[PDB]
Amino acid sequence: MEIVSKLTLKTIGAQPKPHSVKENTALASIYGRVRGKKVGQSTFGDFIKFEGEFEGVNIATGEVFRSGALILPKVLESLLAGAVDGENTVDFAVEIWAKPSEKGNTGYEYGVKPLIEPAASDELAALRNQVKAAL
Amino acid sequence: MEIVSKLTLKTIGAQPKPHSVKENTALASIYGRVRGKKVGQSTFGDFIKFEGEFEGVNIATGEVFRSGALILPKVLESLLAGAVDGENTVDFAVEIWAKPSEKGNTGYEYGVKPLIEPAASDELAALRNQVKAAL
Amino acid sequence: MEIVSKLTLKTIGAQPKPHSVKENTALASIYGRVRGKKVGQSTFGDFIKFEGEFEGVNIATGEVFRSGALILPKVLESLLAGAVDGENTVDFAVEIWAKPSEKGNTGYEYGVKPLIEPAASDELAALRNQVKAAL
Amino acid sequence: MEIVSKLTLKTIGAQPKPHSVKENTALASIYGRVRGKKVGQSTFGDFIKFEGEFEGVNIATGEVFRSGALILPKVLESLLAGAVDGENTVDFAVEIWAKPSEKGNTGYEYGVKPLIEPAASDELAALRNQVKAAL
Amino acid sequence: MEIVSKLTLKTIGAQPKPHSVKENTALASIYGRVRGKKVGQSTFGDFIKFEGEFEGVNIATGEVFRSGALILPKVLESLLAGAVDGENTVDFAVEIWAKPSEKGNTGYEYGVKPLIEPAASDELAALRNQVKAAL
Amino acid sequence: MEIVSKLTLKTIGAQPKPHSVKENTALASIYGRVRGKKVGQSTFGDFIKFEGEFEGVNIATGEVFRSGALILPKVLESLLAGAVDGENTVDFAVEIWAKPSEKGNTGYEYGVKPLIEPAASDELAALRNQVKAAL
DNA sequence: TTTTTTTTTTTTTTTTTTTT
DNA sequence: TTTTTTTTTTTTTTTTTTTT
Repeated sequence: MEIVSKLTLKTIGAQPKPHSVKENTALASIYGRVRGKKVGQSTFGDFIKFEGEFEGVNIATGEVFRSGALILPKVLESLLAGAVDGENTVDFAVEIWAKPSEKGNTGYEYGVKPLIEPAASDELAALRNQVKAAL
Repeated sequence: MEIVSKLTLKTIGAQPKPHSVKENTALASIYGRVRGKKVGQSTFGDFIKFEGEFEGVNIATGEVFRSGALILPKVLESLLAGAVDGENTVDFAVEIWAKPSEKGNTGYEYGVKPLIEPAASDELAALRNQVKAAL
Repeated sequence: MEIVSKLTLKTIGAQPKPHSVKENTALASIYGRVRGKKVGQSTFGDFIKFEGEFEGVNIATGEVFRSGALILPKVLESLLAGAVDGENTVDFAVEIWAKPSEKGNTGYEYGVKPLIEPAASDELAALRNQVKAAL
Repeated sequence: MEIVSKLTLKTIGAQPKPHSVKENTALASIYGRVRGKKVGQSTFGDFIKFEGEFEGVNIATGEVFRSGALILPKVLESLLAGAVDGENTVDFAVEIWAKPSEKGNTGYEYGVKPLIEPAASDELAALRNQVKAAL
Repeated sequence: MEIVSKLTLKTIGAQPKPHSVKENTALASIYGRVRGKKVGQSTFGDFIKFEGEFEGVNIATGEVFRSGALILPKVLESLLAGAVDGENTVDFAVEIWAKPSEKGNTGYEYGVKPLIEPAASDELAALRNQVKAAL
Repeated sequence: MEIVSKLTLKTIGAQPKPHSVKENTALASIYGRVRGKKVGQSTFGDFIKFEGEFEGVNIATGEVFRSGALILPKVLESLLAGAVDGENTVDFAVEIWAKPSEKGNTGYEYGVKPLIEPAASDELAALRNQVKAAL
């Protein structure tokens, strides 16, 4: 266990080196509870920093990390931020992947595979049932 | 055993020389009991000095030190201070590391790997259990 | 020998695959004589196409190509175009390299190592002589 | 010989890696003629880009480079810019060094050792003569 | 054996000359029994003088001294004085070192390496046991 | 010759290491012309920075430096500043020494031996003549 | 023939790159 | 006496048809 001021793919040694992803690969698993959010500015745009209890795991090393702060990429950030608003404490758990990206300045794009089944409306459930009926 | 007025990475000869860390490395192991804290001012900001029984160990020399005073870096200081308040006596034990830090005035950043398992809520334990279930 | 309508790094199989250059590497050697130039438009901007006698050589295969048309990258294009104007026939010979490029959409940047010694003024020759004098 | 769009310590592979200079070391030798200057803006401030004939030499590899553009560090930039103004063509030649710099974000500071003897007033020449007289 | 009115680093010829310590060095070994203490005033502050049986040994000469009075530096003085109170007779034994001290008016700082194992609480013993368990 | 932004004993490698001067020793020779002065603030007090043409020479290496800025110790600073006021250009030349200093935080004190004979009143000249008469 | 000299809190960190 | 800062970047390449 390593205590970190802020939990990032770089802190937990999961950020790939540029032009290094030849196949889809998992990097980290991040789970925790979120109490609040704050918006900050950087050279590359605005970002959200989360407050709560967070644990992190690298998969090429098995190292386990823990923090009270979390900065995620923009996609996971958008999803979680849409999932949190106000005084409610939000539980989350996700596995972060890396995929090759031609026409990318880094050569990879991040993927998101959640580990908690998310909420789906009864209507799309009906659609899945209809699909599973014919064939 | 060497008795020191105050226990620091510099006292126990663990402070790296600037621009000297090429790979992650452990410097010291510090354990003790804390009775109180005091806040002091310096050129570079405020700092906390701890009172109690403290023992220290360098890893490149095996030298063992002991003191009744302790000054830590800011991160460990914040964690321990949040862990101590009032008349209670707090036991602690940590291993201090050094990591390279590009864009740093010293070239390194300190790491914290505790040796006593810290307290985690039942909720995050449930999250870890859920993660360990699928795969 | 393979006759090609237009000589390009893609025609002679020298264009690297995106996110594939880990170290500096030579791709092709191109030499020929230039009689004229024409300017054309594409999605990514304007380009110059050269007319004359051109031969090309891949270095990972030894394959030899020959054409009467030549399209080069923008840097080599600028140099050669500045070297050609009017009815004069211009001889040229260059070796094309590939270098890693972080923050690049392809991961590499092209290099130019000429094989004919280019023209340098007597003044810079004097400067080189002065440099070679002290030490 | 390698032709480069702009000549920099990074282009000619002379820029040291952060936290790598343990002793004073020469990196490059740059000589050329300057015809004009242009001022540009970046994240870290304004910079001057020079136009003319420039040749460069790395000392750990012997590689020789040549360009028509030149961007230098701020100190050499200030000196040369003060040395150039208007339509005059300015000859210059300098050897660039690297020195350790505690309290530096990179760990090194650049040095300048010119290879052409610069201009000194007759008064300071008189001073040097007086110094060389007593002892 | 040399009998001295008061035992000091100066009496036993162990006090370093200013600006003379280039590396850590042992100066003296002092052991004895303490019966009482007295507080005295000087230009540089107050000091404690001890009464009992004291023997001293220089390490660069092997000379052996003995006295019934003892004046120590402030750190050893504080430790021993905290170790003595009342009619009890206190046994002690310590080795005195010298360490370089930049920003010091003498260039050195004294070190204390006791030769009798001191008293440590069962709690810190438990901590040392826990530390010695994981790795 | 090395061009430096500011000329100091540290820039020209003349500053002694603490607790290193065992005998009087010359470090540097500094001569130049002064056009103006500016007052700046630091942690340790205010200081004067000089503008003009300055050359410097280390004596343990023979290295020669040159700058347009100069910061001196407090004594030389006071003397020169008293020697400069207004639009006049002031010529100066001095040899800087180092002397042991017991009760000093560095172990040395700087000395000043000018190389240009300074101005003495006719009265003190008369005194020297009277002294040289009797014996 | 004497009490004299020794010590100081220092440094260490920063959001960055990923997508189109 | 000590300090009195210094450096980082300052982009690249992609295509530019071909056959029936």
